[PDB]
Amino acid sequence: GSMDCEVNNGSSLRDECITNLLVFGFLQSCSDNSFRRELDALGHELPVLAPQWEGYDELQTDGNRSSHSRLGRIEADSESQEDIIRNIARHLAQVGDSMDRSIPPGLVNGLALQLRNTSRSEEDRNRDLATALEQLLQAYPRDMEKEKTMLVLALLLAKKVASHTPSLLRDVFHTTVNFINQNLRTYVRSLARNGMD
Repeated sequence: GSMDCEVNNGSSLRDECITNLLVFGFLQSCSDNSFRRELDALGHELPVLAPQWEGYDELQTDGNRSSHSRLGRIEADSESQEDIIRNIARHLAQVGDSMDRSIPPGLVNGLALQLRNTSRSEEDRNRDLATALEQLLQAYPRDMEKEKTMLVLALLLAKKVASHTPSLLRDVFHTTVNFINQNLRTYVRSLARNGMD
């Protein structure tokens, strides 16, 4: 019985390309334009190992070729998963921004002060949100799952600072994509599924 006789092949969930995507879009609308080139540089070092890249051939891939006549009439196709998760993030992330414009009593700042943490961020941040999370959650009954409330918050925290401090993007990007990948990974997939929550 069972399937453990030499044959060890079935499936493997290895599509992080989405997690990173989310944060992009998320942090993309976080402050709208006037800070694009910045994000463009982010993805310039935010790749994904993945099972492979393009070992098949060594030539080109014959892309679209020539200019790109989109006229913004191609972003409303919501056909390719990538196109969906993208439009979904910028959307939910859009609403959150409008409601964020009115940052509460000096909040983002601190988050930016906690995230900032020079190069400690990745670490200082991780233990920052993770600690700040369980902290606020420490009063909020769990039992079910912290993912949602935990991420919804912590996640928002990061993307938040980004708004106040657009010089921590990268740091923020991972903020929502890291703390999760640690264990709540499967959650981010939701970040897109719902756009925000």
